[PDB]
Amino acid sequence: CMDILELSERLDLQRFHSHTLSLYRSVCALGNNRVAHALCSHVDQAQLLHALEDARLPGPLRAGYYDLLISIHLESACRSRRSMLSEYIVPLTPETRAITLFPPGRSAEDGPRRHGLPGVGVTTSLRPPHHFSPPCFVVALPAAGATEAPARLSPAIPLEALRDKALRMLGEAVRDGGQHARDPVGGSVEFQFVPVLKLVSTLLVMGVFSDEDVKQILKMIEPEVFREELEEGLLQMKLPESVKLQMCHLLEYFCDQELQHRVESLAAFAECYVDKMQGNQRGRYGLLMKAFTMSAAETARRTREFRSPPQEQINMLLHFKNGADEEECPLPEEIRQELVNFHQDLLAHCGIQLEHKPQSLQELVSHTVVRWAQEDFVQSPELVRAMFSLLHRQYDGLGELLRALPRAYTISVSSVEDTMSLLECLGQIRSLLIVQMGPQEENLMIQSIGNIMNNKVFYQHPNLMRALGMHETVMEVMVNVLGGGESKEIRFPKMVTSCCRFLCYFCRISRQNQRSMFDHLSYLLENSGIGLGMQGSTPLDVAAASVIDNNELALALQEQDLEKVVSYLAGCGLQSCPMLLAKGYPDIGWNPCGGERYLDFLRFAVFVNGESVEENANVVVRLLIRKPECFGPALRGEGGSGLLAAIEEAIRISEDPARDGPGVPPEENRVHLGHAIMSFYAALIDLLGRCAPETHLIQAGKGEALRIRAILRSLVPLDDLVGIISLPLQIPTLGKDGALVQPKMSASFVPDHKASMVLFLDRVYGIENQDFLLHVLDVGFLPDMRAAASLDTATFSTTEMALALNRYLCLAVLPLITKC
Amino acid sequence: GVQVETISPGDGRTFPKRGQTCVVHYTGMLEDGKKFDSSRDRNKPFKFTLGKQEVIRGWEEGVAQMSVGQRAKLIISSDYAYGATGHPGIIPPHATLVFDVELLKLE
Amino acid sequence: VACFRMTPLYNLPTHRACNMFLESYKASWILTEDHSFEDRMIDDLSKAGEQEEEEEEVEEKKPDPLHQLVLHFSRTALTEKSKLDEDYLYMAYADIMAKSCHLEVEVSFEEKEMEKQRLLYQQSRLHNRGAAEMVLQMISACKGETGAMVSSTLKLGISILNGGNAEVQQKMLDYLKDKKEVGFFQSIQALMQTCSVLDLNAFERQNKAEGLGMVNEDGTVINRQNGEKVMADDEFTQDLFRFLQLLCEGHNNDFQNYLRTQTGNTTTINIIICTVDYLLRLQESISDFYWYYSGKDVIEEQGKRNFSKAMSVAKQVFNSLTEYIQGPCTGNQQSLAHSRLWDAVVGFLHVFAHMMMKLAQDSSQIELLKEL
Amino acid sequence: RLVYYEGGPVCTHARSLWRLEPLRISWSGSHLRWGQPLRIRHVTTGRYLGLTEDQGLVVVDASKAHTKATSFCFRISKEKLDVAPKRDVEGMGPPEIKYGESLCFVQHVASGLWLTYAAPDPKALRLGVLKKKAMLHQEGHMDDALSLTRCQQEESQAARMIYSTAGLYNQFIKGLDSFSGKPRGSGPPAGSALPIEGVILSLQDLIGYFEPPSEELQHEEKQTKLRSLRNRQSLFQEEGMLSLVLNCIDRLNVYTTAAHFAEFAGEEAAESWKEIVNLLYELLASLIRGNRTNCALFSTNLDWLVSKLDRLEASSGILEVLYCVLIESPEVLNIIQENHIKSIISLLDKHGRNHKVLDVLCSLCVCNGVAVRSNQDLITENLLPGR
Repeated sequence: CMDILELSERLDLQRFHSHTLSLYRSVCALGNNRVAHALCSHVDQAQLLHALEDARLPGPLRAGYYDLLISIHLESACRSRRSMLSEYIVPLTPETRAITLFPPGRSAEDGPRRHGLPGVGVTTSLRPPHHFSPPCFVVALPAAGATEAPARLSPAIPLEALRDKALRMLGEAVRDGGQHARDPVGGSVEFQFVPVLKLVSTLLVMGVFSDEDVKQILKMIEPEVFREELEEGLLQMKLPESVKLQMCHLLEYFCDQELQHRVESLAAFAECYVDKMQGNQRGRYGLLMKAFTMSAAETARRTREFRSPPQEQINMLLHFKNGADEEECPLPEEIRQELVNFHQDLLAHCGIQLEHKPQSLQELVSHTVVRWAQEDFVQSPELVRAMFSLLHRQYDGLGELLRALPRAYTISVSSVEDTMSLLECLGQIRSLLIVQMGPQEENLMIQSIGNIMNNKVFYQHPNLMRALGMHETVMEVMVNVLGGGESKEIRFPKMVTSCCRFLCYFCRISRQNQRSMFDHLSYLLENSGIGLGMQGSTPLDVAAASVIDNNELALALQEQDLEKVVSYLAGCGLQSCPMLLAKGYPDIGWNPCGGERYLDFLRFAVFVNGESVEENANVVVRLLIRKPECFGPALRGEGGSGLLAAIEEAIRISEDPARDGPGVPPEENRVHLGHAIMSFYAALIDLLGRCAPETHLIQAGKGEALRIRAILRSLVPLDDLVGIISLPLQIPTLGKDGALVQPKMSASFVPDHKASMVLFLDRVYGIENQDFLLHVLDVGFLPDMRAAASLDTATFSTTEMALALNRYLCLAVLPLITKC
Repeated sequence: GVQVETISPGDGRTFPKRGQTCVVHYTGMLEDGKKFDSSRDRNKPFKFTLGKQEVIRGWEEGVAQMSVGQRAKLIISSDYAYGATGHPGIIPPHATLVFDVELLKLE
Repeated sequence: VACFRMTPLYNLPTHRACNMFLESYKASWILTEDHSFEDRMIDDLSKAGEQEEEEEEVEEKKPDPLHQLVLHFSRTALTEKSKLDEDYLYMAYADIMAKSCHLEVEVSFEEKEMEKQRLLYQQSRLHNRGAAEMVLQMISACKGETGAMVSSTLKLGISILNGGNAEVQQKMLDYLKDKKEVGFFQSIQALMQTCSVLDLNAFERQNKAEGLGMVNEDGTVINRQNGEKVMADDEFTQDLFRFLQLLCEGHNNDFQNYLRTQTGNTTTINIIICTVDYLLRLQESISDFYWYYSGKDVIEEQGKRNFSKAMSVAKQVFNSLTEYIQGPCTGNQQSLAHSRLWDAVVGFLHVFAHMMMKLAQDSSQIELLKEL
Repeated sequence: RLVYYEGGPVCTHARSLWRLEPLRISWSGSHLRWGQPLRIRHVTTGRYLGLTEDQGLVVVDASKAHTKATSFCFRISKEKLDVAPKRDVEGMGPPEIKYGESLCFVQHVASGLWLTYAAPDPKALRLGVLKKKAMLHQEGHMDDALSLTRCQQEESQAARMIYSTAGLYNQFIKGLDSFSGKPRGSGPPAGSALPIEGVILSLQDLIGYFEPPSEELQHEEKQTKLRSLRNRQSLFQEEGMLSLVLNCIDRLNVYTTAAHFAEFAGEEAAESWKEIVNLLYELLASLIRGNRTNCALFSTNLDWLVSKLDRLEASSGILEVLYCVLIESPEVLNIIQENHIKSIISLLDKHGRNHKVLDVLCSLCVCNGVAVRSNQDLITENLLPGR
């Protein structure tokens, strides 16, 4: 062994060891807390702190060890906190109530001219705490199975001592820079300053510094501007460009703190003001009710306000900025004046309301940035971007608050615990955005989604969820997993299914959630090209949920999305399923399963709330006829056998093995080709029937409606529908010494297939002739009704076929007979 | 396994009992002398409760054998240590461990 | 029923009331507040410092802060990339630069002259620091994709070209002829092709959506309050054609010829013919709208608004063509003569002939008739 | 050998580039005129568009490209105006045909047939391909006219370089295969002579050609140079020069050392074996460096690269190739395996403390701000605990 300080002259060893530190950082990078714990055994806390304080260390090794400390102990917590820091969930507590824009004083009417010290004082925005684990290597290893144990926490290091050492080191660096010695720590001013500033910025963002520490940091940055009640601050020290970049990071943190303070002050004021407004409105309503109809017109005039929704009531009560009379805005003047005064205070704080010394953070940042740009032609593009972002914020503080407010949200004290749990789960999900999906990551994602869906705040505050962007994060993770190596197959089907189920529930929760997910329909349809590998929820299911039973969104649907889905359906009708071919299924020449999925989406697109959407239905019908392969080989013009012949051939396929399955049941007894073909044709007939025009349009005699009905009748003959409706169904029977012989629903002709035929017959052809009604009753309906009645015994009443027959009758047949 | 060799004597009277919290200062080395863990580096004594299976079997038995105020060397075979699985990234598979353990106090 | 039911604001949870108040206050008090900082910021950034301190012997002096900002954005635009990432900083600073050029009883001749000189000075502040080249580079880098970035770039270009700025025209033409890059005109052509026209299907969908009456309260959810589906990008279309017009304003013969034929480039795009093609598309859309409304006795308010938007876009396109050919540019005249302009003119004549009669027969459409 | 109408990204590739060659030698660079006979040469393959009785419209070798088979002309219209005579002149002549604007019908002079597209291929939708076979027909179609588009000097130079380099390297591969399995013993190498000098010079020229731009350069011109380099890398890869380099490397790798090579090729040939293999690896690195499309090709044959890390003749070059691939392609990172990681660590063990191996491991750990936990864990498990 040698002294590590010999690496100042042993340059090859120095380079190799610095790259070794880089490799340590890489192996623990981006949230690998297990590897960080492992590295704690190779570079212990004593070594890290000694290297931090060592002044003889070569610059590369000094920077490497500072970065290694940050990577092992602080990087994950800093990243999670930084992700959380852009949102303002303000609980309505006494601490929030006490928050004011300007500190109590008398310097000026619009609050004292002097701001409070940035980053100092009470802040109530919700931020989940930091979680660390001791680095011990004598504990018993988790006996639990692999990937089932909880995610590892980052190794712990004493944060109080670390922050004290960081502050002392920054002070010493400032003093040395003032002294202008010829042997800077690390061999250069950059190597002396940049690591210390990186550590200080990391600790600041994690928020471990106390108020006194923040005051010391502010004094080091600028002794005079941040004087409370070295003679030269860091900002005037003639530093390199990288040091200036670290300074820009510090200033960015403090500007973010000022913006957060503004948001919290606005929320605190809003609580009191809405309280006052609600009390005043209650009093006004009481007085109006006590009034004994002085005038009916006046009473209706006044009561319209209470008839209006609360948001409109708020808008009306606040619409007095430019002045209004008591008739327009009932709000009293003594209450209007409070809002006017607060608006003046907010403008003054943002600087929008109006020496060679700055005297404020905004002025200091503006002056510093402009002075740097005037003094030098800055060469670092990152530095230039940082300076000009800071300058823009300083000049447009009000626009900054305007853009930040969409991410602000107030909650009651009772929801704080659940919101914190939800925030922790969302932090885990967000952390999963920067790592390739694996088994452990999939388990963590599924657990986080489950916890979020169990959280009650998820249901009560859909606006909060949308502001947090939970749906976008989940969708991004799902799409990453899907896109990664999509060619071979879909990996982590459980993860994809969990994400899709979560997104469907998100759509169902609220109508604004549905619109927000609808905005991403093209993205979902783009990524839904590959499916059926999950066997559960899919991005196509998410897309359907984003439009289901919403007339506004259905009308907002795009012809381009419709053509994309129709092209997917055409591809399915032309090509076989590679997954089935790999599993060993016979090659039938097309893909009924995917075809059925796309047909289901189209059905939800065209049918809304029990009525056909003409705009979507006409487009879909035109696309389908323009690509005839979407109808399947049976409805093919040149050599199509026909719908009835196709269904009969599918029944034969189902009866015959080696034509229905691989014939060399992990999931729903694999897939059966005969049932798949029947299901595809049933879905197509159902979609066409739902595309059929409405009776009122037909009576009005719209040419478009009549033409569409004629096209549908051309596509599907009536005799084929009657034949399919007449096809016999397998009925449970008792045999083999009382054994129950039951048909396999997932591999046979079922009443759900006849339900689609009945729907098409009712909507397109209709029943208007008594002879036809009697004929269809005699051939198709009565036998099925008799079978359902006969299955009403104690043995067969609850069988799958019996229940399916009951559903078929009650949803398709009996309503039709009632109508006729 | 576990073999205990005294380095400095304890009081010789008080020994850890089941359910008692032992506070220790330890340094861990592989059988070939490579150090992999040490509580003295973190400057914080390590506390564990006997009978809760919080530590490896070799530790559980050796510290029980030790006495308050005693310094000892524990040689722990693989089976009493992390064994075949090891501690990925720290301890190789089938590794004998050597620990220098001082039992500071019992609580 | 719903009207009979009371929904008072005072019978609301405090946190819900707070969120509603924050939304309303943002909408009505903060957003409406007007703060003009663009001129002050641009003046501060343009001012240099201590020129007397370094007295750089070389005439080439270091860029001042505004120059450095423009250079940074030019570097971003020139970086080799597949697509131009949306950049809020660039969009904000482009908006600030565009607003710095204001273009502000009969006004006196001295007042008008002073306004012109002030606008010229404000535009020189920018185009003496590479703003014209930055605008061209950003348009080229957009690679024909519509969005906020290209919208901001076009608005900045219009701001620095307003009034037919000959110096800016010369700088842009010199830069284009020096770089000899086909990306700029490829992007322009792609944007023009993506520009939209009147859509009767979208109009019918919007009508049905508006007619539909939701059940819940207006405050709770949207209440059919959605952006226009018919000619939603009309502002961008007008900006694009205004930029193209401003390139040729003042009978700039060199730019008029360049817009038709880029001699030095490997491939050329005829922007005159591209403009004619868009005009033909718009004319066909307007004819479809007229045929839709021909049977109806009166044109409703939404139809009137859509007609007005289409007519404004058509007016801008016609002005751009006039700017292309005036001076005259004989090459552009011949190109237009051989183009499909005549069919568009025939369709427009038919639409004018019938719409004039229809709108004259009624008095509530006087403004629409005047616009036509 | 067949000609197609294709509309994908092939419009920027080298296989769609043609050269117009008037039948005269003097003033062959003059303005092209309507009805002037000419040949149409495919630049990258060196074959001429022509008509063969057995197969119809094809591209034939220069040996078979006689005037009757390979003479075409451009016509303004399909009318029967060929009766009009045409006489050559000494000079550039009158400008007649314009790039882009002019619409030209291609007519085979000897037969009078028109260049058109064959009838739509059956089951075209099931194919999923828009490629249309071209043919020579008596009538043709109304949209047979073609538009002549200029190509950049860089593109044309790259196409010609591809033609020459493909010829040279195919000759080299054939030479190696000539004596692949025949030991000379004591005597002549027992094969065809190898173009050693030509291969060496060509490799050096191509390395200089693909040399990346210098860092001291200004941003704008550096970006232009980077764009040009990416385009040329893509052109060569699309024409398949990367596969040719890989084949040459395989044939040379079959031999373990220069003496083993000399046992089959002779001492004189073996004097350049190490130089040629090193140059080949350098060229491969230059071809793929900074190009995600080229680097992603190794996601299918990563073992081909990793298994060669321990070869002592070109260790630095092979490591550089691996470094480029791992820096650029996340797909390779996803398909990395424990045996690959162990091979790289074995490189560390057997070649010494080289920081480039550590850089390779870092690139394995992280790429484009996304971490690969499997790679991180494998490196940690197989590198650290040994100490």
